[PDB]
Amino acid sequence: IPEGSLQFLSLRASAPIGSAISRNNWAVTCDSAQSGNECNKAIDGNKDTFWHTFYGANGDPKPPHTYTIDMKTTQNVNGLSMLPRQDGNQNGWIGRHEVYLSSDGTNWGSPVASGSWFADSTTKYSNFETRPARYVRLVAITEANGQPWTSIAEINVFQASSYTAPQPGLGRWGPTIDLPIVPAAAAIEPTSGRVLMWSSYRNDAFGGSPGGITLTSSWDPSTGIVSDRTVTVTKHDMFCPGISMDGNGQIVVTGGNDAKKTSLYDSSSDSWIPGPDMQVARGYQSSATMSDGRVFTIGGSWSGGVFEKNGEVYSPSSKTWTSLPNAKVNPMLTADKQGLYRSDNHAWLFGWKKGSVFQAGPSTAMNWYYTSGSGDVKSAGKRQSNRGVAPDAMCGNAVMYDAVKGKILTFGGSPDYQDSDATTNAHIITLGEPGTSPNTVFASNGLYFARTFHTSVVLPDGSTFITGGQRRGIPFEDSTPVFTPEIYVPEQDTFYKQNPNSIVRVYHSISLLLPDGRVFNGGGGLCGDCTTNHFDAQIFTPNYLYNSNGNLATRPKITRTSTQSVKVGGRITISTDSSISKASLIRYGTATHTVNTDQRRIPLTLTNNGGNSYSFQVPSDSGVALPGYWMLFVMNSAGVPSVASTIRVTQ
Ligand SMILES: [Ca+2]
Ligand SMILES: [Ca+2]
Repeated sequence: IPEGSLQFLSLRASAPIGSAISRNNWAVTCDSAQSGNECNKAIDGNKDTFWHTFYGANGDPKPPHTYTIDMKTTQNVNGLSMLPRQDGNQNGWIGRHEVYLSSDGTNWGSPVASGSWFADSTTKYSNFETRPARYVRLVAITEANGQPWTSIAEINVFQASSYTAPQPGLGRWGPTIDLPIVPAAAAIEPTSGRVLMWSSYRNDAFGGSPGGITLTSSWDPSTGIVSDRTVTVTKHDMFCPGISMDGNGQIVVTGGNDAKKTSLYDSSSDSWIPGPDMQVARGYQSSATMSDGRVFTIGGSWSGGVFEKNGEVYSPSSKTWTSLPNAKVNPMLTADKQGLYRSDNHAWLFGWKKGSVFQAGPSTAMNWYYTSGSGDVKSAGKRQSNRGVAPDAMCGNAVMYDAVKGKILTFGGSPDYQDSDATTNAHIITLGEPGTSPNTVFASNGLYFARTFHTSVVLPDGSTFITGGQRRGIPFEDSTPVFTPEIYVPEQDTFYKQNPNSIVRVYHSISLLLPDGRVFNGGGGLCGDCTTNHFDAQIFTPNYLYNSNGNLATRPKITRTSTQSVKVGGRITISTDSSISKASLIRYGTATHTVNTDQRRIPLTLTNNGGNSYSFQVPSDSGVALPGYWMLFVMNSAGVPSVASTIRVTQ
C-alpha cells in the first residue's frame, strides 16, 4: 500500500530521524471541534477518525485553526506528522501552516517550521532542529482548497536520540520551510527575488509514467509564503538536467530523461515555456553561461548508438543550439567504473574570457574549451598540489569565490559516481588567460569531513559555505550522512566547522545564497514511494549576522544606487547609512546535482567620495563579470553585510 495515488502525482514524504512519542498521557486542545469529530480523534490511533473544526449548525469559522499538545514531560522534539482525513473528502486538508514548540505552554516564540503541504491524502511531515519541549502546537493558516475548515485524522510528534545546544559563534540552523514538492532543482529568480524550485515526476509504485511533467513551487523570503504546487506539461522529463541563467537572466534547463529538450522559465508569467531542442541528447551534464551571454554545454551520459557528447552552444537571441564538435569531451572524462554512462557527468564549468569555458574537474585533468568556429579544447594541466595529483572527484564542488583574481575552490567528491568513498581533498586553482595552465595548491589541510553529493555557495565576504553530503555515495540512500557544515575563509586559508543540522541532504539536494545573506539548503531524494524524499528546506544564518549577545547584528544599509543596470566596465555610485569597508558582487545562482555554474563573486574596488557616498567600477572583461543579474553587498568593519541590492550587468 503506497502513499497517495498517480491521479495526484503523489510521493511518500520523508519522516524525521527519530521515534514517535507515546500519546497515551497527552492532553490536547483545539480552537473548536464538531460533535463526533472531537480533538482527541486526532490521537486515537484510528486512521478513519478525525478532528474537524466547527461546521454546519455551529457555523463555519475560518482559519487560523490550532491544535495544541501537552506531552506532560519534556522531550527532545525534532518533528511532527499529520495524516489527513482518508475518506476521499478533502474538507479540512491543511495547506499553509506553522509549528511552534514551548517549554511552558505560554511562550511559543517564533515558528520552528512553516510552509505549505501539498493537497493529497499522504502523510505530511514538518521536520526541524531538535529542541527540548513539553508543548507542541500546529497552526493551520489555510485549507488546501481555501475552505474555512481544518481536520486531522492522526497527529504524531517525534523525538531525537539526543539534544546538543548550538555553540555560540558557529551560525544557526532554522526555521524549516515545508514544501509541496521535493526541491531537486532550484534558483533565485532575480526579477521576483523568490526561490524557485522544481522537480520531475516518477513513481514505480503506480507504474505507467504520465510523461513530460514538471512540478514547481516557490518561497518568497519577504512574505514567507510557499506557493501551491503547479503541474506543467513541459514534455520535458528532467530528473538530471543542466541549468544556466543566461546573460539576460532567464533560466535555461537542458536534457535529462527527454535528452534533447530545452525549457525556459518565463519570469513575467511564472511559467515554463519551450526552448529549442539541443543537437545532442544529454543527461547529467553541466551547462555554463558565457562571456557573450550564450550558454555552453558538454557531456551527456551515454546513449544507444555512437553519438559523441562533445560541446554545443545556445543563443538566447536566435533561439538556436549549434554543435561544436571540435570542443571534444574526451579530455575531461573521469576513469569511472561505469564508463561513458558516468565519466562526463557534472563538469565543473566556468564561463571565462573571450567565449572560453574552464573545466576544473571532476576529472584530474583540467581543460580549456573554446566556442569560436566549430570549437576547440586545450589541456590546462592536472589538478594537484605538493601532496600529489588530485584523484577524480565526481560530485565534488567547485566555487569561484574571487573572479577578479581567478580563484576557484574545489572540494570533496569520490572517484566513482556511486558506491565509492568520498575524500577530504580540497584545492585552490588560480585562473589566468585562456590556454594557460593555472597554478593549483591544496586548501589548508582539506575538509574536516569527507563528503560527496554536498552543496555549497560563496557568501558576501568571500567565504564558502559547504553543507550536507555523505561519506559514501549511494543515490537515494540517506546513509553515512555528514551533518556538520564547513566554511572556508580564504584570507586565513582555513576551514571552520559550523553548528550541525538534523536533516540529511544528499543526492538531489541543493543550496543557494539568498538576497538577505542567509543560505537556503533543501531537497534530497525523488524516488517515488521511497522513505527519503525530503519535502523541505532549512535556513542557515551565518555568524556574520549575529552579535556576541546572540541577537541579530546591526547591518549596513544601501540607501541609494545611481542605477540598477550597468555595462561591463561601467560605474555605479551608492549611498550608505554608515561607513563601509568592503563591497562585493555575487551573481545569482541555480543549482542541482551539486552543480552551480551561475554563482561567482567579484570583490569591488571602492572609491570614497565622502559623506558615505561610494562608487565602484564593474570589471571590464565580461568573462569575469558574466552578464546577467548580480547581488550587491556592502560590509562594515565588523564584517557584517547589508542585504543585497539587485544589479543587472550587460555588455
Ligand atoms: Ca484518528
Ligand atoms: Ca514572476
